[PDB]
Amino acid sequence: AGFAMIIVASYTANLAAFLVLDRPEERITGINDPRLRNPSDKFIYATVKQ
Amino acid sequence: QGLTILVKKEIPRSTLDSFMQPFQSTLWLLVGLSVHVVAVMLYLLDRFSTLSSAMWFSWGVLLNSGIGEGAPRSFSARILGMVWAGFAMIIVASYTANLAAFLVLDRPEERITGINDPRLRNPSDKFIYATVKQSSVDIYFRRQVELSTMYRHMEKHNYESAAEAIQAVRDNKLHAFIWDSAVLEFEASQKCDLVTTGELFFRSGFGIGMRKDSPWKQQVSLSILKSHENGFMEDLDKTWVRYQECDSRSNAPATLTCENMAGVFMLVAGGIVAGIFLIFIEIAYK
Amino acid sequence: EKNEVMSSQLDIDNMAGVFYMLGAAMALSLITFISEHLFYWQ
Amino acid sequence: EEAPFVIVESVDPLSGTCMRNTVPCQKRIISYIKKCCKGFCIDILKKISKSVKFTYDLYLVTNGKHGKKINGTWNGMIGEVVMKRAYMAVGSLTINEERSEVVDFSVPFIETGISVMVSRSNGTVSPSAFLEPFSACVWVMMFVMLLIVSAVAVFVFEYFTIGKAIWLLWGLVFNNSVPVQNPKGTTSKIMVSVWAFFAVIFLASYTANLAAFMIQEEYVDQVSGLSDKKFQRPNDFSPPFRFGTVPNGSTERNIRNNYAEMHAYMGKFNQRGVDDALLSLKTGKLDAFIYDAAVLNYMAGRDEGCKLVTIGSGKVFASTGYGIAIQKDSGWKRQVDLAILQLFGDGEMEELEALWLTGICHN
Amino acid sequence: LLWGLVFNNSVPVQNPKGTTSKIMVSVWAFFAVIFLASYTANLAAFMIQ
Ligand SMILES: *[C@@H]1O[C@H](CO)[C@@H](O[C@@H]2O[C@H](CO)[C@@H](O)[C@H](O)[C@H]2NC(C)=O)[C@H](O)[C@H]1NC(C)=O
Ligand SMILES: *[C@@H]1O[C@H](CO)[C@@H](O)[C@H](O)[C@H]1NC(C)=O
Repeated sequence: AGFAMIIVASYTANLAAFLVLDRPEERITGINDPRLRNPSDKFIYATVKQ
Repeated sequence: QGLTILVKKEIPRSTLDSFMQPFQSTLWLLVGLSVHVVAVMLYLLDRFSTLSSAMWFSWGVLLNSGIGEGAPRSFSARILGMVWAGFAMIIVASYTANLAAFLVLDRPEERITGINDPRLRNPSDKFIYATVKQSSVDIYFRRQVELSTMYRHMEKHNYESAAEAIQAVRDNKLHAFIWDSAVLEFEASQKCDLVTTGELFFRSGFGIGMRKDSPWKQQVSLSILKSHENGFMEDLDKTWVRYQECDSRSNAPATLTCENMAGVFMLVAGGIVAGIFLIFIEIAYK
Repeated sequence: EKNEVMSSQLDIDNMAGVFYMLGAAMALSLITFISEHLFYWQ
Repeated sequence: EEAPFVIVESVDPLSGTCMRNTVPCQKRIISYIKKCCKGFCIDILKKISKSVKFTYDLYLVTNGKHGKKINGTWNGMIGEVVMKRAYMAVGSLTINEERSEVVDFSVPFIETGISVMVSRSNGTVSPSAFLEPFSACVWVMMFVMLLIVSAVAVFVFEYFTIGKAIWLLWGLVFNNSVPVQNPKGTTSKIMVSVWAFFAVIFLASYTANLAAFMIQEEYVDQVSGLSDKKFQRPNDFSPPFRFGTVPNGSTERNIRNNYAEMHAYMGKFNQRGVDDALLSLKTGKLDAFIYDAAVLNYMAGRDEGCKLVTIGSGKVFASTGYGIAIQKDSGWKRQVDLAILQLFGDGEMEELEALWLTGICHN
Repeated sequence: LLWGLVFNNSVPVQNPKGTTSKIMVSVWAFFAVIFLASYTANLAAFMIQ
């Protein structure tokens, strides 16, 4: 039974962990977000012509 | 090498205070009352178609035990007990949630990082730091226009003895100290309670000096390079600046000690003695 | 970004409905007991 | 040509050579063809040309070698300042013993060595965690507490029992899930209630603390430097140990001369180019990469896949620096040295670092 | 019994019997435990906003 407790305990711990570091993405902040030093292909952005 | 700041470690295992902490006394007493409330409610519903037995049942189902054989005999007593237990679950659940929360945001302090940590734009009284009296590092202080303000604050408690700055942080009077690295990274590895700040400040390295154009100027530097090509300085370092080879740190999970957990054992002993205080009571009442 | 709370203790107002639903169930029990005292005719 | 330290660029079809803040670089290179060269060494050369007299124009290389020697005929980079076709040369050029004999060097300005690159393997949240969340205090505390309260239960029952009693009370703590029997007597029941209220908070506190150890995750495969067993034993521990280099490199001659004992193992792992390597790594085709960290550092803070980091930095193969070439037994060195030293004396090195040396993953 | 099972199944009860349906009850219990665990897991996050 001692072992038995550990299983469900660890289960709670892990499932909690999966919901705290569940941070999808940080929204881009200003010009100086260095993702916009040189961008990738998964993030498009521009201005209007002229 | 470069320039770097010395700090004292944290001794992290200092987090918890008690166990009644996450609530507030109000809620404690309130739920203690409400349990008797629903107890007598059930019993009065029972008399109108078991009293102490019913109170046992209810005040027990909180603490997950199984003592007591009672049950609801009516229909409404049953329809009540269900949501009673539903409520019961919520209490311990929230308790887990809160106590977890108290251990995740349990971040004592962030160690100071480099010169540009704006705490050292102008410091408070709870963080002292300076250089040694007349140490040449001050030369880059005054020759660089910015740190003048810091230079005034740095001039506050300048410890004039270089061999005493280690003691100054070792006495907790000082906590951080500005200096060169290649001595600090050796000093931290004596006892792991003294740590660096990791941020390199001013890029330069040492060397050998000869009077102007010795016959041995262009000569020995070839050796000092070639010697540095195979393994020499690395091994010599590991034999001279790797004493105790200590690792740095983590944001420690801060395992709990008896010293801040044992509070419940006081209640254990209290229940121990309440036993003998109650022993003769029921015998005499019979 | 806004730093986070240091895990304050818990207090009553936070646990707002956790007693109101209790009292509501209690009143439901009262009306069911009324229904019981009523059903003595069927 | 370079790593990012020296970037070439074509000519603007409208304004001829190209835009500002960039020195042209054109010559009768292949068969005269043009380009303009912008980058770090560019700005260093410009600040030098400021304080001292003017320079000549630029030039690029045909022998392709970063400075390799063969048959006494040094081919490539240095190979052009031995015939004094160029009075000196610049760019990201290493500093060794072989190259030092022919021509001289400036005082170096950027520290450098040879380090290791590998994807940050997830690899571990905890090797062993179950016992971590508690000190040995509370465990023996609980044991002595049960061992005495069992006796108190037996000896409050004086006014089937003993073994079953300890059985029940032990089982109580861990979820009290095991079905049991024999509680009785309206005197000791309250004691059991006490022990249960203790057990519930105990379990809750336990799982609470344990819900934190999974939020440290200081994962590291701290494979030590080039004196490592996995290096010493390239096949005694796993099949897919596959190092990687690019020969015709100063690093290559160094590693050969020192560690022929495994250099023969390496020859099966010579790629083409430099970014081919990082690609092969991002596919896991290659296990670990080794090269001068002078470019690995920069390449780190460039990719979104922040797993591409080094093992413990600084503790690298050999501490050398980047310098500036100069023809042997000339006079300029005495001035140029003081020049770059005064440059250090203005702090502008940190400025040009922030110009293009920072990386997103420097946190 | 089956209601009480979910919330910690703490309430003392009786009358399971018959070697045919017991396994169904086992199923429901294995469901209940993961249910509770998931619940308290998610709830262990709302206090971190
Ligand atoms: C190192 O440099 C040599 C010489 O540039 C490279 O070898 C050559 O490939 C060309 C292409 O046809 C041949 O004409 C040469 O004869 C080859 N040289 C030799 C010595 O065989 C070689 O590939 C380079 N290797 C690396 C790792 O850079
Ligand atoms: C780490 O994350 C990557 C990304 O999904 C995954 O492919 C890899 O298997 C994980 N573990 C290790 C040890 O790299």
